[PDB]
Amino acid sequence: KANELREEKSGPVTGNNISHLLRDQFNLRMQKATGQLGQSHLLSQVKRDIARVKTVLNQQ
RNA sequence: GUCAAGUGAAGAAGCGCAUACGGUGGAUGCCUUGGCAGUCAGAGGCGAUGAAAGACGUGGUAGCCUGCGAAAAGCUUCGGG
Repeated sequence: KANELREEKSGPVTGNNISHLLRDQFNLRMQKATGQLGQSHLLSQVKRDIARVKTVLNQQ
């Protein structure tokens, strides 16, 4: 959520957090191109989660 | 059981008229998400903080409309339920 992320972590700590779920976005674009992705709810979920951490950085 | 003479109903290839059913065709009837003109109020401007108008892109699958713009049918906050 957003109330979790405003707990301070930092500029760097949340800046490390973005490079984590870009991996999880990458792996879900590889499995979809191949035959093995049933959880289609996961694919439209990390798009709405990268957007949160970019919001809490361009503002504070 | 005979000839001669007189007379002339049927028969329709196909058509005409009337009715009875159909086919084609989309009128009439009834109906409206759309318009049309007024009355009374607003508000009369938008743009170098990048406009009016668009191209391309965005959805778990596929074209087009409606929304948005690599943070892309959304993100954070207050308020109403």
